[PDB]
Amino acid sequence: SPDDRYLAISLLDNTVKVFFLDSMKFYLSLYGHKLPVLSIDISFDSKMIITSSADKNIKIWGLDFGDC
Amino acid sequence: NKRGGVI
Amino acid sequence: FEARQRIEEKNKESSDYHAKMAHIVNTINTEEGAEKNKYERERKLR
Amino acid sequence: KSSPFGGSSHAKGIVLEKLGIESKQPNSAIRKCVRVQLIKNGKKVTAFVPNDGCLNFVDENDEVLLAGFGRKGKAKGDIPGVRFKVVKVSGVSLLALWKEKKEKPR
Amino acid sequence: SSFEKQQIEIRKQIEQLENEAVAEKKWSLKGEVKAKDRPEDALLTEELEFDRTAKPVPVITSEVTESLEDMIRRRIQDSNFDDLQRR
Amino acid sequence: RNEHPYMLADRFTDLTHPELIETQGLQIDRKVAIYGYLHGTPLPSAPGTRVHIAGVGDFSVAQIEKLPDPCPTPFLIYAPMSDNIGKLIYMDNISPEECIRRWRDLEKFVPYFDTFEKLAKKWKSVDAIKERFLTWYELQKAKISKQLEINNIEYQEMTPEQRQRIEGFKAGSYVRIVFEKVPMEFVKNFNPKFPIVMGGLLPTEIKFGIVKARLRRHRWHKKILKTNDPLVLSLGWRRFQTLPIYTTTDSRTRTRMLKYTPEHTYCNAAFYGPLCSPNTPFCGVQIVANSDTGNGFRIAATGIVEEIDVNIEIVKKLKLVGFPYKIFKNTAFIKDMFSSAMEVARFEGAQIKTVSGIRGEIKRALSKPEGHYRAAFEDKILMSDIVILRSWYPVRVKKFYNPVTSLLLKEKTEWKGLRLTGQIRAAMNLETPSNPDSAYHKIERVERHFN
Amino acid sequence: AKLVHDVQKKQHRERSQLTSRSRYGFLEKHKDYVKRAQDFHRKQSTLKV
Amino acid sequence: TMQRSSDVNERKLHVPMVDRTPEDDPPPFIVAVVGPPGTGKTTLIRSLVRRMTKSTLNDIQGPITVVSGKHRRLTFLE
Amino acid sequence: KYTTFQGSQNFRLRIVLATLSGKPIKIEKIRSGDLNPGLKDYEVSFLRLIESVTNGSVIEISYTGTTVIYRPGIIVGGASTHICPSSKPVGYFVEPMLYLAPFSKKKFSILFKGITASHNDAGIEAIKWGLMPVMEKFGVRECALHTLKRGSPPLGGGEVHLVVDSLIAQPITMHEIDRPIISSITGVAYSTRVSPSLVNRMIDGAKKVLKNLQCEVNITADVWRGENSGKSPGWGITLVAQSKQKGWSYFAEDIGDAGSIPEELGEKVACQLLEEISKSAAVGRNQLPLAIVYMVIGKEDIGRLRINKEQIDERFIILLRDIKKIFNTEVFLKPVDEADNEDMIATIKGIGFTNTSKKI
Ligand SMILES: Nc1nc2c(ncn2[C@@H]2O[C@H](COP(=O)(O)OP(=O)(O)OP(=O)(O)O)[C@@H](O)[C@H]2O)c(=O)[nH]1
Ligand SMILES: [Mg+2]
Repeated sequence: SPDDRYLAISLLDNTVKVFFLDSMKFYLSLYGHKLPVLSIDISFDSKMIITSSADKNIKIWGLDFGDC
Repeated sequence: NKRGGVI
Repeated sequence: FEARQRIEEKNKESSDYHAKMAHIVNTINTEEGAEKNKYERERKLR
Repeated sequence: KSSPFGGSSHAKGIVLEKLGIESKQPNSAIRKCVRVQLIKNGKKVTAFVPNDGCLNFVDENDEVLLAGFGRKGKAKGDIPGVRFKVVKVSGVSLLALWKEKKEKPR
Repeated sequence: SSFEKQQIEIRKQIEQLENEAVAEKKWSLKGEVKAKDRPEDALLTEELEFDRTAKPVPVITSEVTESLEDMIRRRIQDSNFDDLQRR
Repeated sequence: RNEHPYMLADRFTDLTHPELIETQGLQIDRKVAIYGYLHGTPLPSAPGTRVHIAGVGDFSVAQIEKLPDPCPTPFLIYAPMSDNIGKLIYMDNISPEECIRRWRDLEKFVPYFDTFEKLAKKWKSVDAIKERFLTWYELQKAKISKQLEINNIEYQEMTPEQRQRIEGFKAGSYVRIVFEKVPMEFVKNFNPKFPIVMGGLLPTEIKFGIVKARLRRHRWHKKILKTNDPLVLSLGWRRFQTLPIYTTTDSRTRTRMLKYTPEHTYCNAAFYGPLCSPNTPFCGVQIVANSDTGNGFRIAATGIVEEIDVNIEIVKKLKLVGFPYKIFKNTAFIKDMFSSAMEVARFEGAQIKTVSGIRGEIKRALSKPEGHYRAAFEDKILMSDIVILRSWYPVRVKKFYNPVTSLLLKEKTEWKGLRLTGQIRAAMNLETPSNPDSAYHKIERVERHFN
Repeated sequence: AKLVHDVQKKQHRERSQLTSRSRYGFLEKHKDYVKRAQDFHRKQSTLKV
Repeated sequence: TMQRSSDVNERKLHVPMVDRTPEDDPPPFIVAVVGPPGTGKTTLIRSLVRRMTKSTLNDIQGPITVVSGKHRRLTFLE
Repeated sequence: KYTTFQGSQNFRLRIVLATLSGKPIKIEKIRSGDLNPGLKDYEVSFLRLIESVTNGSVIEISYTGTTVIYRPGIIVGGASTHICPSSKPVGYFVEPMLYLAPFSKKKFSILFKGITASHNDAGIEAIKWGLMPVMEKFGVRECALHTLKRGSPPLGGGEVHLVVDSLIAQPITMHEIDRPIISSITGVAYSTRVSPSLVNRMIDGAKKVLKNLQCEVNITADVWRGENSGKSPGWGITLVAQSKQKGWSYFAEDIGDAGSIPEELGEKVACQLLEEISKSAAVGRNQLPLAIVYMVIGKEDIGRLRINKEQIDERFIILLRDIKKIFNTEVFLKPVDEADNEDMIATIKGIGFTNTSKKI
């Protein structure tokens, strides 16, 4: 995160784990692409990730609950 | 059917 | 407008009333006619 | 085994509530019915009171006396199931109440 | 006394509604009121109700025309309509 | 009498102050001790109970003091009027935090907890609560007797609550009561011949409202009972003259007003009055005095209370009758049931019927003959046929309520209230409001031919 | 009369024609109406045939 | 037989209610003397209290509480 | 001139006790020393709720909003709906009706709009599996509470529908003395309109702290799909200890707001459940006020009920003081005879009160 809140990690399992940097306590496992996510960005106040894969669609995800 | 009220 | 509203609520309450009381008379018909026929069944052999 | 309830011809029953208050058609077989608690068994059955005009004597928990009915035909509105008529309420005969000789005490 | 003024106000309402009872009826409690036995047009000011023969014409609203519009949207999207065929 | 705390009064004391009654000069509200013997349910020992004594109205108690009974028994005549934690809760001055701190916020529904981290340190192991985690007639008779014995057993406890402030003057104890606001005329005409009973009101019988009951003309009463015709009800404890109104659910669709009661069956009725429990019966009398007794039976109407509320709505029929003047085939022009274009514009679309029993519908206003308008029917109306518009005008009960208050009179009988309609008419020497066309006649059907 | 009284099944007298509208007398009731209407139906049916 | 018994044992059936009091201090049961006027009342009251306390009175009025037996009393009211 | 109160406290319970006893009430000084004083919006809506439920009840509010009068009337109920303000969820508006409810002329079908759950107030599975069973054992028979659609803070969109139609005369008198054995420990975990991983990692993270406990654990999952999810995303977890041998329940809750780990919230609710069963005996610390109101509003008997010592809090003191200054009923306290734990037993001579609204 740009305000070093937490880090998002993709997997080649079609998912992204949102994962704390202070605590690594596995905040979220947000998924739903069906072909591996291969770009991840985080909003400038750690509120909204933008995830994207080889399914040609980009998904804008609110971080308060991992919603879309 | 009602009689009361709030004032 | 008053005509349409009053005819609607009257049809709604009548369709409720018929089904509700026919429901209760049929359930109290069968849940005692069953044991009445079983009573005449057990009484017929004596 | 000698009767519809044990062996007795009559059994005191506690009236739960009047069945069929809200029937629109007067003198209808849903209207002239009432829930009654058999005491010597302790269970709830439903029973007739003839003449729904004199239904309104018996109201609620008034230890009525419960006799047999005996359908001697095939009446039209007559539902099956019930075979219990009410013969007294709280000690006094409700037939005598209907022809207004006696009085119901409370 | 307090009981005395109690009895005189009781006596007051006694008097007012005994003369109400013996006195003339309202027009609106007596049945069979013609036109000539009323206040002339008291009836708009009445809040009086009755029953009617048949449901009148449904006034066509924006919500009912858009409901049938989305109905025809669904139907002509799916092309599930019913025409005649040749022979 | 099994659900009401009642008491006959056998001894009476008008403990006012004589310098005070000489000071105001015969106007005071005489505070009175009533020395009596209570029966019924236990009397609630907190002073402030509504208690109705008969024939004056209901009061509230002010102080109550039980005495040793003057006519006791083996374990004899008596003729008066003749020859820690609990107090830590309930003491009022201190604050609940002081109560809990010397014993050791409720809009928030969840109970207050502490820091979750030390909670988890407490319940890392769970072994503390691990001990916790491992005929019908005589049936009801046994249940009620078991209730009575645990009642008496847990009444057998520490004295000052279960003997004078938590169970309340248990059953059958000679007590003294002090009322205030007793009017002077009770003491001024205190005849000891007439009894003075009293009974503690429930909370549900102090409020006034409208009671729906099911009446009956009493079977030895010689006269039918009119609507809006005053009679005195003996409902519960009170006796009051009120103005009943008799209704019938016409096939259980409505509650329409009658003019009298039926001759031999139960009919519904409504009246203003004090509230009471449902399923409670009452008698109801006509004229109670002794100047007007005759050889007539006095009890007028008996019956029980169906239910209660504060406002019922009852209607009555009224038939807007009209007259055709111009018929056609299957439609007609009708006249003077209405008077104005705005009236018929209100009543566009209403169903009507004829006295010949055929249906119809009032279609539209006629323009210039401002009363007259146009209606369509099943077939041809004759020129000699009155139309009918069934409608429901709502009537409402009158709020009249005199308790009889018999034992404040000068004479203690000859009580008067509202007289009956027939006798106020006879008193002001009027005549009954008859109607000449309303009277029936020996009708004469003639053999009507056809063309 | 099975379970009813004579005062339950007594009588209901019919009201007569008014005196205001008495020029065209004899208000006709439901039995008079059906007595007229079945005759009119008969005449219309034979006209149709 | 069972015939004369199985119909007469329903006299033991009722509505279950409660009677307000154990054997601690039952009250004087209120006994009322009602008749048409000019017969019975005061003389029957006098005779009953004379038998019940071996002592009559004169011009009795108001409710009078008189014992009757070692159990309980009662109360007379003309 | 009848019964008067100070302080903007305990307000729902004062109004429901006035409506039960039939006595009128003044309450003055509603947060008079405040920067924005007066009666709140949600409690004004609560009074309009009460006025829609009852009939003939009259209420005046101060123009300064710092006092409220209330003469009650009879309760009639009826099939209605109620929009609720977004300051306060539906548990706050359904909990006083949950014990005013079984006494009207008619049934109760009053469905509520708005937010389903919150932190401070009552969740809906909380209300169901922790306040239905105490009432079903007090004497009501058909009380039900369904969810048409859930909601979540702070956008809501939740629809909740209670019905009661066992209109009894009065509750029976409870006699519970022992320490009730727990027969099972169940619970449910719901998620409104987020991913379905949250529920399973709530359930396992909860049940890891009581897998060592011997008793049988059963937590049921429910996601909430589609339009029924409502208008805000959220999730929550409900734990209920069931005593089926006599039918009691304990319960503990939470919802998880933004920035909260579901594993940690699951074990947090399970540790608060352990907290409550430590502090509790035969009733929950939040099941307590409804229970003692029922035992004071039942029949003219002695109702006895056993509680452990830590139930007695400032809420208990203020509830007893309020119930005295409505209808002056002292509670006697029986210390149990085996007193290594000083367990009190509330015995109250109940009033012989009954509803007088029924069609009979
Ligand atoms: N013939 C006859 N007269 C009786 C009898 N008993 C009482 N009386 C008469 O009744 C008269 C009135 O006394 P009570 O009968 O006690 O009067 P009461 O019954 O109290 O009725 P009130 O005087 O109205 O209060 C007495 O003077 C007797 O003459 C009786 O048994 N036979
Ligand atoms: Mg005498």
